[PDB]
Amino acid sequence: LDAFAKVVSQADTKGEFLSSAQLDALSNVVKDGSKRLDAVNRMTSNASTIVANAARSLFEEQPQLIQPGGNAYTNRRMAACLRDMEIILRYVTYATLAGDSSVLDDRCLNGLRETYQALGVPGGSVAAGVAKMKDAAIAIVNDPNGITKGDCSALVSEIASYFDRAAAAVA
Amino acid sequence: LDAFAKVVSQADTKGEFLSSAQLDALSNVVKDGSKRLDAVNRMTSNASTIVANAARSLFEEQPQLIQPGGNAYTNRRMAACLRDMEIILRYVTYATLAGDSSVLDDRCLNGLRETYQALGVPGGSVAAGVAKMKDAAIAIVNDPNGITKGDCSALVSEIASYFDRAAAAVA
Ligand SMILES: *[C@@H](C)[C@H]1/C(=C/c2[nH]c(/C=C3N=C(/C=C4\NC(=O)C(CC)=C4C)C(C)=C\3CCC(=O)O)c(CCC(=O)O)c2C)NC(=O)[C@@H]1C
Ligand SMILES: *[C@@H](C)[C@H]1/C(=C/c2[nH]c(/C=C3N=C(/C=C4\NC(=O)C(CC)=C4C)C(C)=C\3CCC(=O)O)c(CCC(=O)O)c2C)NC(=O)[C@@H]1C
Ligand SMILES: *[C@H](C)[C@H]1/C(=C/c2[nH]c(/C=C3N=C(/C=C4\NC(=O)C(CC)=C4C)C(C)=C\3CCC(=O)O)c(CCC(=O)O)c2C)NC(=O)[C@@H]1C
Ligand SMILES: *[C@H](C)[C@H]1/C(=C/c2[nH]c(/C=C3N=C(/C=C4\NC(=O)C(CC)=C4C)C(C)=C\3CCC(=O)O)c(CCC(=O)O)c2C)NC(=O)[C@@H]1C
Repeated sequence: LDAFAKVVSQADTKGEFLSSAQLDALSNVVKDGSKRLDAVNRMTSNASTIVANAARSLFEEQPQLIQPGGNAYTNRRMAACLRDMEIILRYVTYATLAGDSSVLDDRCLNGLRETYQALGVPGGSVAAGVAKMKDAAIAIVNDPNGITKGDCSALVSEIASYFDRAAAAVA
Repeated sequence: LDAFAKVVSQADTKGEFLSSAQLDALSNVVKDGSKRLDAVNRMTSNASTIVANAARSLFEEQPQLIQPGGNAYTNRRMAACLRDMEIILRYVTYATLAGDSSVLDDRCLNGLRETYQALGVPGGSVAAGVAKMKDAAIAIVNDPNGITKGDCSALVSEIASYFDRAAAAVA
């Protein structure tokens, strides 16, 4: 409704009906909103798979994490690791829904590096796990089956930026 | 983006991903936006037909308006009458696009009765012309050909309210 009211102001200033350009512009706002909801829906609905695929890739790459002495050794520690990735993924979907990183920053990333240091969690391995969630999430967002075909590339880039910001915040 | 950010706040307060209810709610916001744009597009694109159909119905019903002594007698007066209906229709599409009557009131309806009195234009006949534009506009908005089938009844009621407000403002 924000973009619609601004277009009214512009048309009224001209004293004209909406132009074809203004109608296509507003139509693209509605299309972008719908694509954004598909991305949030696909990431939300598949949240456990995104977490599991990333964790599997991280542990296979960094087996020390789940060998004796590792920070994610024993299932109890492993489970808390999966829970952390779920939390970060949750705030990435919030950012995707809102179109900005304000909640992701204020509620999740601000001070998170310092929580991990208080705990001895290796933030650089959290960053790798977040970057792997990114790739799993994007493969799910970009799957063309089950959805109206179209371009989601700008949205996928924006989603990648949220994952990269979260990873860089904890490294 | 306004409704999306509010949903984020609610989900974060719960500490959860978006629920299916919140996703359906936001999906209906995008659907309603698209339907609203169809209504504005259909009324804008057919503006001349909406004006002409209403004027034809008004003049046939009130022939004195275009007989000698009438306020819309001679084509010059007739043309200014059609131009007035076009203006009011324009601000009704602004209200439909914005979802409220704030611009329609402030820019079009406020003081319009007093302009017509300064001119001797019979406001009650303007009101009849506006009410006939309403019926022509709604028949165009509600036509099911050329568009995805669905319910537009709440939108059509809101559009009728804008036309009725404009008519009642000049009667
Ligand atoms: C990018 C992520 C992928 C993709 C997205 C895409 N979707 C559309 C169309 C729509 N998506 C929705 C969203 C919903 N409908 C519902 O019922 C719900 C709740 C379960 C949601 C979240 C809607 C309403 C539409 C419009 C109707 C439709 O189904 O088509 C498009 C087309 C947008 C456009 O017109 O340009 C796109 C691109 N499609 C891809 O190919 C990407 C993989
Ligand atoms: C009520 C007025 C009538 C009606 C509306 C209706 N439309 C949809 C679907 C869509 N309408 C649009 C709008 C545009 N697409 C463009 O390219 C442009 C610029 C020319 C505009 C303004 C869009 C993007 C959609 C979604 C994709 C599609 O074409 O379907 C619906 C379905 C909404 C829903 O999912 O519930 C409806 C109901 N349909 C009727 O039957 C009324 C007569
Ligand atoms: C997984 C990729 C890595 C991993 C994680 C890990 N975390 C813990 C414990 C905690 N994680 C948090 C994180 C948060 N709390 C919040 O409120 C938010 C945002 C809103 C975040 C991101 C916290 C507070 C804790 C401590 C309390 C709790 O566990 O609930 C562990 C257990 C630590 C231990 O020594 O047992 C682990 C293992 N560890 C790895 O090695 C992976 C790289
Ligand atoms: C048509 C249904 C009725 C009709 C109309 C009529 N109007 C005029 C002249 C004017 N109409 C306006 C109205 C507006 N100016 C604005 O800025 C706005 C909103 C932004 C409105 C609604 C104005 C200012 C005028 C005077 C200046 C001008 O004509 O541009 C006439 C001509 C009056 C005359 O005596 O020649 C007519 C006929 N008359 C009817 O009988 C219909 C019921």
